Amino acid sequence: PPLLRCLVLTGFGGYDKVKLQSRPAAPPAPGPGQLTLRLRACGLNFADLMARQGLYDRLPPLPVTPGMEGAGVVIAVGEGVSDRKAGDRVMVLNRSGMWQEEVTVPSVQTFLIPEAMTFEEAAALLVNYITAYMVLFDFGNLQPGHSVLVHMAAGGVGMAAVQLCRTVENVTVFGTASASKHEALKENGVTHPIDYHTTDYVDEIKKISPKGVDIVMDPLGGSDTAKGYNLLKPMGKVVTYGMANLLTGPKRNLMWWNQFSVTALQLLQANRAVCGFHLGYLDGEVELVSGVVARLLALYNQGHIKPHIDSVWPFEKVADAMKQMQEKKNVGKVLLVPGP
Amino acid sequence: PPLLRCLVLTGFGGYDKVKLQSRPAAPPAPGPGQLTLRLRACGLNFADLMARQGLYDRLPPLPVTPGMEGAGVVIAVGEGVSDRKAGDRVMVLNRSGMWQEEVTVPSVQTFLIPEAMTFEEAAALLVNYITAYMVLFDFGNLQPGHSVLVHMAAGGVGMAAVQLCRTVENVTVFGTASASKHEALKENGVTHPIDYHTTDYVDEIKKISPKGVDIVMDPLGGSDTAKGYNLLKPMGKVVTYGMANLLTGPKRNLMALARTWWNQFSVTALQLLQANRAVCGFHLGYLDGEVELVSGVVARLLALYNQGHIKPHIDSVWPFEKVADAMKQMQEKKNVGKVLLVPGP
Repeated sequence: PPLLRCLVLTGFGGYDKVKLQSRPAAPPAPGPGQLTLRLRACGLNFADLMARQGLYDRLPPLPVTPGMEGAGVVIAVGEGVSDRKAGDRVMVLNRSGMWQEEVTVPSVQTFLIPEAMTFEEAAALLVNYITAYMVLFDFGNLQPGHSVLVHMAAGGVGMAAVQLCRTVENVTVFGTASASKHEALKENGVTHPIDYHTTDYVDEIKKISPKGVDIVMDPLGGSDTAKGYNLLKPMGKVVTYGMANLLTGPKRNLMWWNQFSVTALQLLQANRAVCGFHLGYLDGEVELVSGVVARLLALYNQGHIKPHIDSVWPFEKVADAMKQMQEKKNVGKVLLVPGP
Repeated sequence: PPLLRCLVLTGFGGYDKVKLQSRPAAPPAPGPGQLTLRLRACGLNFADLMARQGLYDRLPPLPVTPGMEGAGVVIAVGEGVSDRKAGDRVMVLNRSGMWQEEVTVPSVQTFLIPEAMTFEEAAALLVNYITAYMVLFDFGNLQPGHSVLVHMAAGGVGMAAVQLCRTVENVTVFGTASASKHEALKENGVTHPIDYHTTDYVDEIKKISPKGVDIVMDPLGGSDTAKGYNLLKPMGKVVTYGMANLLTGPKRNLMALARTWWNQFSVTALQLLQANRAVCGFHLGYLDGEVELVSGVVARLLALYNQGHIKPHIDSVWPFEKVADAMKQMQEKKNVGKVLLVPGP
């Protein structure tokens, strides 16, 4: 059968909203500035779960193919495209459409993969490590001697942040994950693993550092964000980049009053900083993202970062992939493949 | 009868509340770790104008001698102090007490003045340049190719920030001040001068850079803070370090419970997350006690000075008896650079 497979989001809601639909195998004809490519692997992000629940404000109208990060092979390029050609391995960063067999994207949103890196590391590199880099360095301005709190240090962005913190001299890493992963945390580079499930991490951090930490990374959101503000040392920065507490909390069917708010004078008198980052709402900045991608690839070629994979799932098991992240059962990156 | 002169803030209100008093010149006896020194010059900041109207929460109870930075000669060394000796030219950064002829301060809060540097430039260096360095780099994370909005670019902190931006390559600096000072801006390193009194600086910036700027420095506060938030590029940071919008009407006491919520910019976590901006707050007055941080910053600043990369510009120096004429000089925003104080007539 000369058909292509695609994952489509017909409605907003639970895991069942992602359906497998067919398409008429057609000859690739990307327009000017475009690029048709077949996908080898796809990444699963928390922004994907936010979009599936309807909380991505820049999502195209339904029905639409989900997926924001992919990795595959260029099959064709349109007129005016000289930086890319057929057969090149590329990492794609988009707003939607990455969870299918074949996709046509703007060539500006693709980046060539260096050799010796598999597609699995490539699909596990873009979103997580770009977010960790831009949170730690662009906003957090990570320096030697600093102290960092990394929430969900076992997750993809968490492990990425731990590895990136190991690149800076004398960085105290506070990692939060289940006790079953604590050992692995110390393997990943975490200095003090803390289990937020049994005890309150604020006191566990205050007993080791009474004044707090320099940087706080908050993919949790809600109440924890407030906590992250009060754990800040002078010149400290709390950077929120996710809503894990919303999708991992007791209400996995959302219906939060714990939204943190601050005034300008409160920050002026506390000498603290609040930051918001989300790669989905950032595209359009050519140099801003290209420099980060280049520095990440250079760090990779020096053997200093290596995306770890937790599990790979076919399209037919996309649900089993998403729940794998929803119940926080993943150690690494959850991937999708368009395989039978 | 040799006596020492002091400036004492006796009440909250107009310029008349800061009065010049005197005391007997007792022999200097600094305690352990202390240092007694006679001040040649003292720096006037906007925090002092806030304190005179009661807006400086960390100010000691009245009556108190205000002033955060001074520059003079060490006259007595307390016990345990070995890095300092008599005759040393030092600039000192404290929370209060610097508007007088003699001070006994912790030696760890003083720094040796370079020989090629005058006392006036020394008393004009610490507060403004420390604020500019920590705003642009610690919070703003200034990088080459960035764009910075420097409000009150003719002020002390503003000129310090412009000089500090000129050390990073290809930094476009937007400065807002009245036209009468625009010339002084362009030589200092401002790329696009803007008159906030005759033009709307937001759209004036957007005409040159439609996506905004990378860093915003807000000494104005209030509604302007909100504007600084809406001029931020992706990954942009707005750093508030003053409340110049409130410091009009120098004769009233500005303490109010409504200072906490009225015209106060507020933001939520999701609002910052959906955008790609950050909101920062800084105030050196609410920051003392951490000597290692500030000492590293001061060492870097003195290196930059000796390399000819920064130059403290002086607007005017005033005797103590004209402290009022000093304060209005900064309160009416007629100064280009630093307004200083000198003890003697």
